[PDB]
Amino acid sequence: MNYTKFDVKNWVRREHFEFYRHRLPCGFSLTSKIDITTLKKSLDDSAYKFYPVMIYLIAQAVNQFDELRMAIKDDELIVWDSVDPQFTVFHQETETFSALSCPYSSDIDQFMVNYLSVMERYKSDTKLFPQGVTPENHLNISALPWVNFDSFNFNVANFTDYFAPIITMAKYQQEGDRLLLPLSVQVHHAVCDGFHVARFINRLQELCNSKLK
Amino acid sequence: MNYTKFDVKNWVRREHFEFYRHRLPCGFSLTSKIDITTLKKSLDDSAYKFYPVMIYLIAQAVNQFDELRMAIKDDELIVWDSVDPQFTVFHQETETFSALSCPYSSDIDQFMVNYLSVMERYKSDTKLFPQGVTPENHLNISALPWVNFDSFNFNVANFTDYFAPIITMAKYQQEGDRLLLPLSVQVHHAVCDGFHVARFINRLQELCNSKLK
Amino acid sequence: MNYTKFDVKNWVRREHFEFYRHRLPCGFSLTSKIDITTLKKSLDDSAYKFYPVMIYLIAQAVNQFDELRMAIKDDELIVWDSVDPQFTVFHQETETFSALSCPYSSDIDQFMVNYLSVMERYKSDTKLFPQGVTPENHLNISALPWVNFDSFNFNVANFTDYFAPIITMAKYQQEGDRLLLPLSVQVHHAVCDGFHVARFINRLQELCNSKLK
Ligand SMILES: O=C(N[C@H](CO)[C@H](O)c1ccc([N+](=O)[O-])cc1)C(Cl)Cl
Ligand SMILES: O=C(N[C@H](CO)[C@H](O)c1ccc([N+](=O)[O-])cc1)C(Cl)Cl
Ligand SMILES: O=C(N[C@H](CO)[C@H](O)c1ccc([N+](=O)[O-])cc1)C(Cl)Cl
Ligand SMILES: [Co+2]
Ligand SMILES: [Co+2]
Ligand SMILES: [Co+2]
Ligand SMILES: [Co+2]
Ligand SMILES: [Co+2]
Ligand SMILES: [Co+2]
Repeated sequence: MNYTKFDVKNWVRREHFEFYRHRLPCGFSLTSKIDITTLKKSLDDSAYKFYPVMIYLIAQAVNQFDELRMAIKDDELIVWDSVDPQFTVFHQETETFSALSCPYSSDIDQFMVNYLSVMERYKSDTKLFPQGVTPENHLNISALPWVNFDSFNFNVANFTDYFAPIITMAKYQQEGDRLLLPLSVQVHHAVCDGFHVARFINRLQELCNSKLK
Repeated sequence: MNYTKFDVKNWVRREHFEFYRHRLPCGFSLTSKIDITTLKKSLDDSAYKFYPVMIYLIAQAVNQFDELRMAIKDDELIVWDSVDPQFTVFHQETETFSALSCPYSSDIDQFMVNYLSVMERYKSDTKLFPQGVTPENHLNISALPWVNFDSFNFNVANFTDYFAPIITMAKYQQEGDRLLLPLSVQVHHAVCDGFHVARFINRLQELCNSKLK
Repeated sequence: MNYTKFDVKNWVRREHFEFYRHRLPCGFSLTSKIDITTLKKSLDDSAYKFYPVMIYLIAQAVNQFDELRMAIKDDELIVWDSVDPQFTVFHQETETFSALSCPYSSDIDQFMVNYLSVMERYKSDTKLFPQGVTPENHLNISALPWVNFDSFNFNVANFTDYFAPIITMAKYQQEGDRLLLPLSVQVHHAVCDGFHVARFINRLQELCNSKLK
């Protein structure tokens, strides 16, 4: 299979996992600003577009840390070998959105081909899920390109055992010499502590500051 | 009546509405900064005060978009022809607040008269709801003038079917050449997507940048 | 005992207390930036370290306002004479955290001795609660020193009657001439209004701007 059953009995976080899963169930969200000044220049020197690149980079960073790819399957804790991005697409015509997913690839060029191909095929489909069921091994990404925000939070009436991270980006803005992008990350505390979120964000910032290929 | 039953069967969002109402019930909040540099000058050239003007402008913008005036009445989805602001008033003497409402009017001067008249009559009343029941066709506005914030979120134990937007403003602050006001908007995802919130905020920013009358 | 039963029948907030406790149960969070430019200089001129000092100052400010030290005990509303900080400690070795508490003292030097002594004794203990049960009269403080944030919120599946404030700080950052620290405060609306939170934050800012001793 594409997942491994995680060894909960010998995990250093086993007490935290039961505590935040069942004793005091909770998740948290944080919004931080990533510096995309360097990424903007890399983009300027290429034919890639902003949204797909951010999807790629967020998926790449998630795909590096196990704690962001956990799930309960058959009542057991597993880690997906890899997760694919599920992202939102806006339809100008109806002013509604759809969620699509495409296979992740560590090759940026192959990722771009997967993306354009899904986009090609469902750009006109207004169902909420044009592809049908969401793949179990997913991460959620969404964008609000029309407004800048300093904070974002989802208030969900039930999030029991749902461990996939939720990432939302706003419109970026010029903050003196820098171009900053607000990014909100929302996770379940059973699998992620503040350290793990900070580590994901720091790694995404480094990827934004590195060559695309 | 002062509302119309909305046509859910032919709505482009009908799948989203059932999905966020019953399958995955959720709302979200976002905080963004509005530039009130121009409004401050308009205020300086007038006798209007800041709080009542912001109430007016927020109500005016809500009153322009249907998705911000939805409600369930008799198990059906309706749109109010118009909504009146319900806002908080602080009592210095007891250090407690009350919530009041007054009729909205597209005439700023008539709005100011409605406001001062409600204020006149209940400035000393410390009940939480001095007027008695809140009008069904309302929007909630509150202000925290004592502190600036970058984020605000309400954690509500039950928000089933409550679709009126919740707007909270903080103390404004000087951010170089500009005067910025933090404004938090919290909505139910069954009736509002990120696009609709961004559109409300963009429209409020334009109103702040326009003549009062 | 170390608490007093509060007089609910004659409280100016009695209607608000029942309303937010049982009619519309809710809490809120806000994140604001404290200016720690002066505190940094006081720290520079001393041997105290940042984390313990912030713990001290947050506890000192909480200990001044009754509404931040409320609890339900034996079905009655009480006010603790004083509360002790419960704070998080990160273990680099396992990349996990523990929560510890130590007695509050209005003498900064005695507080530092209590802190170092608890730290000495449990620095290697990876249990979530090395000391065993959390003291009932507590406040929660946590820190995310690895990342700066503009917002933070806990999404808790059940917060019935839990009135102790939750305070989270991020990594501080230089914002022109100032050093700012993001601080998130999350409270239950039955005991705290926006005014009370703003008053706590304003008082903490003054303490940060004053001599340590
Ligand atoms: O609602 C969805 N996505 C939103 C898009 O803004 C977000 O990414 C999200 C995902 C899961 C979620 N949850 O599970 O509570 C809430 C929001 C997909 Cl399920 Cl369609
Ligand atoms: O509590 C109220 N208002 C607060 C004021 O800060 C806010 O505007 C609000 C409104 C509704 C709400 N809700 O329905 O969950 C929560 C907060 C009115 Cl009901 Cl009194
Ligand atoms: O979880 C805890 N603390 C976190 C630390 O980030 C936070 O301070 C907190 C405290 C209580 C809480 N609650 O009661 O819902 C949630 C988070 C202590 Cl119970 Cl271990
Ligand atoms: Co259990
Ligand atoms: Co791998
Ligand atoms: Co249904
Ligand atoms: Co109209
Ligand atoms: Co009751
Ligand atoms: Co005292």
